[PDB]
Amino acid sequence: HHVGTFENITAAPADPILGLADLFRADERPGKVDLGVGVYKDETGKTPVMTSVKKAEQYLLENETTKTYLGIDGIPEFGRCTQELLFGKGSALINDKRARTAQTPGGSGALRVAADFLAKNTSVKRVWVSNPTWPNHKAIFNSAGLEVREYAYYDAENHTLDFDALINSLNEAQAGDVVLFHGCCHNPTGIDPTLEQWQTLAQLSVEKGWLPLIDIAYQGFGRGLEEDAEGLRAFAAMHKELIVASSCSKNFSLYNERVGACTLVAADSETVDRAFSQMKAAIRANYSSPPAHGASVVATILSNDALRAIWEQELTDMRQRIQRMRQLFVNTLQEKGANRDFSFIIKQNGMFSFSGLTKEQVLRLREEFGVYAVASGRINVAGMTPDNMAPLCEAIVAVL
Amino acid sequence: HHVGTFENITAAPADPILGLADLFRADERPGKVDLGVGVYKDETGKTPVMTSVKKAEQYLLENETTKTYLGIDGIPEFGRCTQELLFGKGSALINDKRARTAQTPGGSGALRVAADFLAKNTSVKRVWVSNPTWPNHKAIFNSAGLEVREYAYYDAENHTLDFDALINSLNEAQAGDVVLFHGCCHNPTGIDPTLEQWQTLAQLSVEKGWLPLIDIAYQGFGRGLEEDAEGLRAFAAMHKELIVASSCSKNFSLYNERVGACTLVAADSETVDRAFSQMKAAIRANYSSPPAHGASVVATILSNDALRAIWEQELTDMRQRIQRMRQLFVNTLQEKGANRDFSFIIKQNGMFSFSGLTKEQVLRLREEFGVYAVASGRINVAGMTPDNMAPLCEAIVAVL
Repeated sequence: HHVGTFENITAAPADPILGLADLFRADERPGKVDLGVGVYKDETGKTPVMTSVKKAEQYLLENETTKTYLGIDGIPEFGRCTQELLFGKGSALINDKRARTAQTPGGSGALRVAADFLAKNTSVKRVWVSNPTWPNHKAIFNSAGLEVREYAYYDAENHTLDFDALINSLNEAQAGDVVLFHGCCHNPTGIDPTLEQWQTLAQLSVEKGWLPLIDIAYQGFGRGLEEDAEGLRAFAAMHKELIVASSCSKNFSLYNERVGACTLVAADSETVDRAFSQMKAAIRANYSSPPAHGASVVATILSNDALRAIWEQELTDMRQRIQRMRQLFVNTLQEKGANRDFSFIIKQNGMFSFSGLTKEQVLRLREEFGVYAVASGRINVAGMTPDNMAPLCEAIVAVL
Repeated sequence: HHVGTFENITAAPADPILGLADLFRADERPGKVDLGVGVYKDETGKTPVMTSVKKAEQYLLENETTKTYLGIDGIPEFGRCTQELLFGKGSALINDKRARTAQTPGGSGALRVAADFLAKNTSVKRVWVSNPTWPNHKAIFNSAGLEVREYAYYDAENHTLDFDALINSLNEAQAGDVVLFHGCCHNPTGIDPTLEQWQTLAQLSVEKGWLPLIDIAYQGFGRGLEEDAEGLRAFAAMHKELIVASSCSKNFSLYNERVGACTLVAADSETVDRAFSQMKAAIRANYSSPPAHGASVVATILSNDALRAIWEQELTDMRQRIQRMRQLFVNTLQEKGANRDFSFIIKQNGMFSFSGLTKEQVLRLREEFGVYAVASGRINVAGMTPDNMAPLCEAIVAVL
């Protein structure tokens, strides 16, 4: 009698991330090198569960007596640790009780909740992100009906943060707009503002009146836990309102447990309470309450001196391994006759950098050498090991 | 100057549940009875972790070697088990590859993913739900810009399903609409269509051409795992298209791990694959990928003969305790002089029923007797025990 509701739906475009992965799997050649992954890998090319996380999970197995619903905002202790880690022990923001935190399904969940909150309860209509940025920013903000505009950030030819370009392009951003910044380890460029630059940005936001949103997914992967929050804290010291979307997917290697938070900051407790009540409403209309396991693991670790120390040591090992691969990469290319300077790799932090390779070189690297990078030329330095570095570099030299 | 973006936010109205819970916890009377809870409770008033679940969690602790991201649609084995559980092994839908399943953060997440998917990819503008229905249904669909309309369902004076009024009120639903049915254990009335009524409803849906969405959160809490899916399957045999939002929160006592799924069904494999590609985009724009822990617990239990037998016996005990409390409630009311027919309670399924008490009687019950129900008069028979039944029923008889 009646035609289907699904019949006229059009096929989505193929996901290039998934496409590249499928390709890699089908490739049977033994010396493959995967610089296209979006996760940390160790020196054996695995992504193990942290020791601190295994121990916390064992503790939970032994001690949990119920799985009953967490409240909309999740585990309160996770909320408190999050705010301490973000703003620092004895922060005036915390003291003044100006921050509210909801545990969310990852930083992605945090970004979506922020978007829905903003769309339904404020006059925000536009969100500014850096060119380039994390691939899923646009879709998340558009899904809530928010326009996404790009500001100047990376100078690709020169491998630098073009600060003057950044400042100038943001002059177009009005009070009523949101401006998104990566807390540290900018994804995918690996280049962050200096402190002084963060301070200039914080000052500008106060002057122009726009609302800062700090997406911080790599705390501890740049210079260290406290240093990586310095930028966020520059904004907190100046702007009376903030949104922070934090993730533990990477700094705890808890990717698949979906562990993060959305933190609201306002001028005072009463004001943040009103705002945060509406954030709770956006969550309720989404996934209702967040998943316990991952966030409980994090709370367990941070609340326990011994476990926290073990976690900090592993994280430090991970930050340092990435820096070691950056250094080794640059030295090995030079040793292998690269007709070009790659020292910008040393000036960058986190897993990702733009290699500067053309899409044709990327293609040739995969087809001829089984060396896999993203078509943008993005590379994940954690995909490098002391054992794969030499062939990797020989391949790159051969395509220049 | 630049005023606060949040400065002027109007607060969300308080969740009356939270106020009532505070009252309960502050109530020092030794005789208080809590019938307002939203989860299963055993005879001791606890919501324990199932044994099958603890065993699976030990297996995961001992055998998991990574936390890297799941794919957008979750664990494939969790998808397969879900489909077999819903449609039954050797189902023509499965054989024919007409179904695609995304693991989601709870049944709530699945409902939200379904709403986003529909709003962005189809002509659906309107969703029909029972009066009454699960309280969060309206918020979720509204958040995607879908209008929510109510169809006739419960006859509160007589404690029945007014099937004739249901049918008639659905004459208003149009070919392009969605109509949502509770799979079993209607929440909060506990009254489900009979199989014959289900078959009639499926026929009607083909005749009118609206899209059935089946919300199934209590499979196994009614008469049994297979019997509880009868309604859904009657729909599956008739209507070429379907959406199913399923949950493991209650039947695995996994509430806070957020384990559920959204399943799409279409006329053929090509069409569902196409639709499902768009559902994935909806997830990507939300929380990106689902949490592993709870779903992996479920997949581990259902994949292992021994674990499965342990879980089914645990669920059976739960189902049967709920039935005993319903029977004891009815008989104890008679004993204490109700003299009003409460037999409807025996004809209902799951832990919830409308007691039929007025808001005045509810108030009196709490204030005078420490018996707590929700304002709607919803009660949870799992808040009942052989030990609190007598005073509970005497309290009720006294306010009649």
